[PDB]
Amino acid sequence: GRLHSKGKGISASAIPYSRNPPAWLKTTPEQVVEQICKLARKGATPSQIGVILRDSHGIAQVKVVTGNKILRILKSNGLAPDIPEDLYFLIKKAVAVRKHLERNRKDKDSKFRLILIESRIHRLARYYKTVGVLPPTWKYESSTASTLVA
Amino acid sequence: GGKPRGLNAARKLRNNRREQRWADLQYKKRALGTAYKSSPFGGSSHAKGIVLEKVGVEAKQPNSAIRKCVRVQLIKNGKKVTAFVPNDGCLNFVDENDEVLLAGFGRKGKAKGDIPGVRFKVVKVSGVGLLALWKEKKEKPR
Amino acid sequence: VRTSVLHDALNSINNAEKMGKRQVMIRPSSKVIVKFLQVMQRHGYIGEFEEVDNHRSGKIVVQLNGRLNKCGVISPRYNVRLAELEKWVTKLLPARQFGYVILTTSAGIMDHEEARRKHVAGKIIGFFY
RNA sequence: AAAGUUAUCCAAACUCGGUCGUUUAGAGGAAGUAAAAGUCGUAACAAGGUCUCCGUAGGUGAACCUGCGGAGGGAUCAUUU
RNA sequence: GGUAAUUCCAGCUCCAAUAGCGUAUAUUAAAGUUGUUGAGGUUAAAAAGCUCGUAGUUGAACCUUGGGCCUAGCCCGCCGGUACUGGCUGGGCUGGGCCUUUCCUUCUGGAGAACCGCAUGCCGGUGUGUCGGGGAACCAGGACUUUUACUCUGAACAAAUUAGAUCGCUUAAAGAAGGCCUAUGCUUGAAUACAUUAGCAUGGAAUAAUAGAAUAGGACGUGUGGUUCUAUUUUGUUGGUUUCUAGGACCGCCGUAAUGAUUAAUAGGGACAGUCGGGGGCGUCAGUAUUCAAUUGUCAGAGGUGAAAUUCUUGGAUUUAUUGAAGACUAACAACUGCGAAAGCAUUCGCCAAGGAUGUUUUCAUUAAUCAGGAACGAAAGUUAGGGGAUCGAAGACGAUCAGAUACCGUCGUAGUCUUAACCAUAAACUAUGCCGAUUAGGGAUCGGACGGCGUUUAUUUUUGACCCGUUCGGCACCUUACGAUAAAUCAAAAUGUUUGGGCUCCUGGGGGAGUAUGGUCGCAAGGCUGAAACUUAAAGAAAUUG
RNA sequence: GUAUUGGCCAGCCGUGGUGACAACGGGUAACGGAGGGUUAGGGCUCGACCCCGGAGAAGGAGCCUGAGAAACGGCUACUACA
RNA sequence: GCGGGUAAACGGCGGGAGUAACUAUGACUCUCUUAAGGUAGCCAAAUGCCUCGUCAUCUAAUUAGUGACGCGCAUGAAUGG
RNA sequence: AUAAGGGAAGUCGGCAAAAUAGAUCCGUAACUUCGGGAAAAGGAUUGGCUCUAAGGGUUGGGCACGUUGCGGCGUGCGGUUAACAACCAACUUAGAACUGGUACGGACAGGGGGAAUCUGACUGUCUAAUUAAAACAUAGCAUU
Ligand SMILES: [Mg+2]
Ligand SMILES: [Mg+2]
Ligand SMILES: [Mg+2]
Ligand SMILES: [Mg+2]
Ligand SMILES: [Mg+2]
Ligand SMILES: [Mg+2]
Ligand SMILES: [Mg+2]
Ligand SMILES: [Mg+2]
Ligand SMILES: [Mg+2]
Ligand SMILES: [Mg+2]
Ligand SMILES: [Mg+2]
Ligand SMILES: [Mg+2]
Ligand SMILES: [Mg+2]
Ligand SMILES: [Mg+2]
Ligand SMILES: [Mg+2]
Ligand SMILES: [Mg+2]
Ligand SMILES: [Mg+2]
Ligand SMILES: [Mg+2]
Ligand SMILES: [Mg+2]
Ligand SMILES: [Mg+2]
Ligand SMILES: [Mg+2]
Ligand SMILES: [Mg+2]
Ligand SMILES: [Mg+2]
Ligand SMILES: [Mg+2]
Ligand SMILES: [Mg+2]
Ligand SMILES: [Mg+2]
Ligand SMILES: [Mg+2]
Ligand SMILES: [Mg+2]
Ligand SMILES: [Mg+2]
Ligand SMILES: [Mg+2]
Ligand SMILES: [Mg+2]
Ligand SMILES: [Mg+2]
Ligand SMILES: [Mg+2]
Ligand SMILES: [Mg+2]
Ligand SMILES: [Mg+2]
Ligand SMILES: [Mg+2]
Ligand SMILES: [Mg+2]
Ligand SMILES: [Mg+2]
Ligand SMILES: [Mg+2]
Ligand SMILES: [Mg+2]
Ligand SMILES: [Mg+2]
Ligand SMILES: [Mg+2]
Ligand SMILES: [Mg+2]
Ligand SMILES: [Mg+2]
Ligand SMILES: [Mg+2]
Ligand SMILES: [Mg+2]
Ligand SMILES: [Mg+2]
Ligand SMILES: [Mg+2]
Ligand SMILES: [Mg+2]
Ligand SMILES: [Mg+2]
Ligand SMILES: [Mg+2]
Ligand SMILES: [Mg+2]
Ligand SMILES: [Mg+2]
Ligand SMILES: [Mg+2]
Ligand SMILES: [Mg+2]
Ligand SMILES: [Mg+2]
Ligand SMILES: [Mg+2]
Ligand SMILES: [Mg+2]
Ligand SMILES: [Mg+2]
Ligand SMILES: [Mg+2]
Ligand SMILES: [Mg+2]
Ligand SMILES: [Mg+2]
Repeated sequence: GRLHSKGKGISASAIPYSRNPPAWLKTTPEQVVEQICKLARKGATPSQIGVILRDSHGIAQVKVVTGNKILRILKSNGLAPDIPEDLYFLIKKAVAVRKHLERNRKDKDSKFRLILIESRIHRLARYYKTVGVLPPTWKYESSTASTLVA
Repeated sequence: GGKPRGLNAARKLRNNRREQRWADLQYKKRALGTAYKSSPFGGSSHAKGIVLEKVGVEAKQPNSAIRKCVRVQLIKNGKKVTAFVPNDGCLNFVDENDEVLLAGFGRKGKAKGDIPGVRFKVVKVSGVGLLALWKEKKEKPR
Repeated sequence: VRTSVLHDALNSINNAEKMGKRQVMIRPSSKVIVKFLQVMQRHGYIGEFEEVDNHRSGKIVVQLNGRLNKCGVISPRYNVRLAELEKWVTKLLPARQFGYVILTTSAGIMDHEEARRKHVAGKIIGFFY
């Protein structure tokens, strides 16, 4: 099912069979890219830049519209985040739980949750280290990790 | 069911078979060599001894008789054991200090029949042979 | 997780045939699977099969006509020389007259009888009779 | 050029101490198994006459009894505005 | 075997092997009772209380297929013939050449073919040669070519042994001998295959891994500049110097090119939206009841049991009403219903962090599955220090019953029962049923989310909320059925297993002795984890049937 | 120094080497192999012993001659027997 | 004076007869008796008269020493074990 | 103060005396409140003379101009001497050769040790002038 659970859900999204833009889109790939770079400089991460553009105006699939991947556009334009967003959010969540835990000494359940969260951080960090996005000497030290998020 | 089945898992299978193979009792007694240590015979088939006294042992509950066994002190290592004397009327022939020769019942260290706590039988007395003496094929030397 | 799509395909075929169906559906489709089906077809054990092409992996729908007893797969891919190949046919085939054992060799995957004719050996992947 | 002789080396052997392994004696204490026509009770098998069993703690000649929390392998697959 | 012994001691007769037969110990088959092929784990022996995680084992799909001609070899049928020949426009099968966008690296040297004409000579071909246009194939030498596993064929490797060919030692176990007319002679054999792990070569290129262009640090050019090193023979000989030429290393400018990134898994992680629950922590609010205390009225019994007594009572018991304090607990609603990894979780409200499922044309792109040792949590009871101490109540003290009653019944009653800070780590911790993945039959209920629809109800009312009908995803469960399984009870898994192989971990081998002795390790202790042997026994045990 | 290489040895200078893919240690009623016994296949068990290799001559050490010996039907010394 | 409570207050915590298929012992039973009849432990101990108690060990020889046995003249639980 | 051979046979009792003793390097048990026991037990070396090696301090670093009488400066601007040169200064540790009537902490100074029982937990205190102990006190515990 899942890495740390017993659920067996299958909720997901289905990609349409067609790989071509609809005839009513009438938007060039050259014009579309600047909205992505403007929003990235405004602060939005690649996760919800796609959903805001999708809901607000036009583009449903950036890959189908422009022929290139969304993260690849930011990286080629020098706007890629220093750390991946999924690890960034995992670190933020672990920090917030540790902060609650130190106030609530005998919350054994949150202690159990923290063990799972950190084990998931180590497993994901092993993949990033072995693929080369992060330097091989990077280590997750709990004491000062709170500065990385903010 | 539940064994490892991969193509590079020959070590796990060999280790498990070696470890679990000790649960067998025949092999456990073979590996530890209790016959060399605990068995009255030093892992041999026969043994020589000296008769000490004649003792009668009662049979078990359903039966009722006296089996007329005998006490023997082993020459090889000096411990004392009890052995059985078969057929009928043989007790007269075997005197005290008669240098008997022993064997097993074939139950491999366990009691035979209704006879309690006896694992050996007399084959020869004074080096003549009991059955041959019984059928008067020979005469016991003095 | 899914460790043998070939095992899934043959198990689904065996279940449907034993229960008497006429059509089968296979969710994952692969080149080794299709090459196996062609071997079955060349001996008449199955009928038409169709591979619908979604962009993920494609599917298979096979047409059955009875005439098939069982088709299984050996999961650990042993290494067999040419000289001991008759041990396997003695082991897991009801008789020598009929039945086939599927091998994989450097000349493609093939049955054990013409593979013997080609005087080649390799790895074992399954069987059917 | 023999006996003899000075200083190193290779070193058998003995004495004392330490440590490891095997076998074996021992007042007394406390168990197991078997053989009994022994003495005292009757715990379990029926709702065995206080339903049985598990973990824990205490008590009594003995099986055993009692408190707390579990299980049905139970003596109930079941009671309506 | 306890007085007519088919089983002891004897006589007859009969049975088995036979110059041999019995006994003891060891070892293999029997033993699918050690189980890779091939063994059990609901109740017969046996799934760790539960989760995380390292060694270890295992890991989704995807990159040159097909077609069109030619030809060699090998079988089968047929048509006849004579071992046996053509065939057949035969059918197969193996193999080798080209065109399809693909075909096959390169230079030097060797000898030399095929196709060409030159004149010289015979019966439209040839020697011809001291002819060159020309090198099919072959040989020798140099450079370049992702790397392993795997398989085919070779090489190298002991005599004896094993399998095995030949020869009538009079046959045979053996032996390597022998044979032929008549010979003052001739002739032959003394083979062959396997070993099998490691090492050395050759062909094949499926299956299973590995490397490559993303900050271009990428590929190519007889394009074009540089700066460094090396130096063959030619100018007599030697030494020094220079140019050209040849080679190597390294760095620019320009040009050439389709200039370089596989899907997005009913695998996984993350983000977002509206929700859901007796999931966790801290604080706070409420409820009757029990016991105690104060005030108040009346008068002889009250308690408790199958029946009594111990106990309290005009020093007013028991009972009635009002008020106060303290501690514990949250009835009815409450169910074949919910949440959590399990142990477990139920009065109101505020705060804090966490979670499942659904919805999604968001995001990353194999990040995954199970785990020896290792780690977190872990009912009740128990232990160490404070607070609290209503009710029940181990130990204890009395009253009955009984032959006895240290019990079952009744009145009291200490530790304990609650909480704060630390230990302990065991339960019938049970679904007695490990975890991930695929397929297999009908039904109707029900909890959460989403989608469609005819109506009713209702509000500062519409869209929303409540009820009704149908579909779908994910759960706790249930009824019928057997094509299936089991010894059976029974089971949608305990099925897809003698027609036996999807991945991983743990545990058991007749009953006792025994979860005992001893050693080690953790703990303040109680105890936890690991864990034998001597000896003894032919039965213990499971499911069902008649009594 | 040896017939020669080499932590074989003497001096100076570094701090390394092996291990859960089981090191190190304890048991062996253990000389190793070619091979014997038993069979559907897979295996289990034995191998002091006629062939090949290694070691020993009661237990330890030392050495001459000789191309070749740390030899024992060669010598020297100690222990135990005689 | 009458009626309750209190022992980490001062202190206390028993005799006699029978009884198991040799002998010995007495699990068991009757009986007198009151506030209760010494529980867990320990011992010829600095606490035992009989006593130089009995058995083992140490020595050629031990009224001494140590380890056990327990009807203990007259051991024993904050007069703390 | 010293004594041949024996070594507690003396005595209520090893009373008195003897034996061990510094420093450097090896080695170290049962038990345990894990802090100890421990200098446990038990071994080796130690002079004189001639040498070798190691452990430190101070002062010096390129050009390009302008004042002041070869120099102090004012500046601007480079390189890290593959660490060199001179001078100065006490002691502490390790190693080698030779040497002697085998001696060398040469006087002084300077722990005997082990296996067990009774009793008080420990450090501490008292009968000045016969008793220093098992006596008193102590932290801890409990009650009014
Ligand atoms: Mg997991
Ligand atoms: Mg799924
Ligand atoms: Mg002993
Ligand atoms: Mg004894
Ligand atoms: Mg009962
Ligand atoms: Mg029952
Ligand atoms: Mg008769
Ligand atoms: Mg008769
Ligand atoms: Mg079995
Ligand atoms: Mg049972
Ligand atoms: Mg069982
Ligand atoms: Mg695959
Ligand atoms: Mg022959
Ligand atoms: Mg997906
Ligand atoms: Mg009243
Ligand atoms: Mg209250
Ligand atoms: Mg509910
Ligand atoms: Mg309520
Ligand atoms: Mg584990
Ligand atoms: Mg608890
Ligand atoms: Mg408690
Ligand atoms: Mg206190
Ligand atoms: Mg308390
Ligand atoms: Mg009661
Ligand atoms: Mg009460
Ligand atoms: Mg358990
Ligand atoms: Mg269990
Ligand atoms: Mg479980
Ligand atoms: Mg609707
Ligand atoms: Mg039975
Ligand atoms: Mg039964
Ligand atoms: Mg290492
Ligand atoms: Mg040996
Ligand atoms: Mg041999
Ligand atoms: Mg020799
Ligand atoms: Mg010698
Ligand atoms: Mg000799
Ligand atoms: Mg010789
Ligand atoms: Mg008597
Ligand atoms: Mg007593
Ligand atoms: Mg006494
Ligand atoms: Mg005394
Ligand atoms: Mg004593
Ligand atoms: Mg004495
Ligand atoms: Mg004395
Ligand atoms: Mg007294
Ligand atoms: Mg007293
Ligand atoms: Mg006293
Ligand atoms: Mg003297
Ligand atoms: Mg003297
Ligand atoms: Mg002396
Ligand atoms: Mg005297
Ligand atoms: Mg004396
Ligand atoms: Mg003195
Ligand atoms: Mg010392
Ligand atoms: Mg000491
Ligand atoms: Mg010296
Ligand atoms: Mg000294
Ligand atoms: Mg003191
Ligand atoms: Mg005084
Ligand atoms: Mg004094
Ligand atoms: Mg005192």
